[PDB]
Amino acid sequence: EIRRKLVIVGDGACGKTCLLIVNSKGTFPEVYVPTVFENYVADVEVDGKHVELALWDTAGQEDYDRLRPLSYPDSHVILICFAIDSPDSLDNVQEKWISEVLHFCQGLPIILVGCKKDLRHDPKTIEELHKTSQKPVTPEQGEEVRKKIGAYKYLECSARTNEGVREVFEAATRAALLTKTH
Ligand SMILES: Nc1nc2c(ncn2[C@@H]2O[C@H](COP(=O)(O)OP(=O)(O)OP(O)(O)=S)[C@@H](O)[C@H]2O)c(=O)[nH]1
Ligand SMILES: [Mg+2]
Repeated sequence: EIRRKLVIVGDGACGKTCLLIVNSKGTFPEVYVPTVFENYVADVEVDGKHVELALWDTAGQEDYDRLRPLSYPDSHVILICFAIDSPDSLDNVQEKWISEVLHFCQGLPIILVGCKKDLRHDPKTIEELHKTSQKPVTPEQGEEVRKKIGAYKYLECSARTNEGVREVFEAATRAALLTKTH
C-alpha cells in the first residue's frame, strides 16, 4: 500500500474543501461550512501505481493561523490555492501562504491551484468585479505567481463543473512519489 500526504492551503472561501470533496467523494457540497481541520483519503492511479493520497484540509480563515501548521509535518506535496474570481486571494499566495508553507515544508513540491475556473467567463461574476474595477485572474497572471513562489506547476480547476479536478491530484500524486521514493 503506497501512502503519501497532501496539504491544501489558501484564503478562506478560495474553494479548498469543495475541490477535496469533489475529487474524493464526487459531489459538490450543497452547503458552505468553513473548515477548522479535516482529513480525507482518495485512491489515485498514475503511471500504473495506486497511491492512497491523504487529503489534509486546513482553515483559510486567519483566526486559525495558530494551529494550522500542525497539518504540515511529513507532507509530500503542498497545494497553495486562490479563487480565480478574487485577485486579492492570488496576492495572499505571495503575501502570506508561500512564507508559511516554506517555514514548515522545506524541500517539498508546490502546485499553485486556481479554483472556481467556472467564474472567469461567468457574465454575473464579470459584471460584479467590474463594479469595483477588478477582473477574474488570467492564466498568465497565475503562471507569473507560480514562477515567483517557485511552484512546480500551475493548474486551473472548477469543483462546481469538475473541470481539471483529476489533473490537480494526479500531478500532486506524481510529485509526492518523487518527494519520497519509499
Ligand atoms: N463557482 C464555484 N464556487 C465554488 C467552487 N468551489 C467552492 N465554491 C464556493 O466557494 C465557497 C467556499 O467553498 P469552500 O471549498 O468551503 O472554500 P474553503 O477554501 O474550503 O473555505 P475555508 O474552509 O478555508 S473558510 C462556497 O460557497 C462554495 O460554494 C467552484 O469550483 N466554483
Ligand atoms: Mg474549507
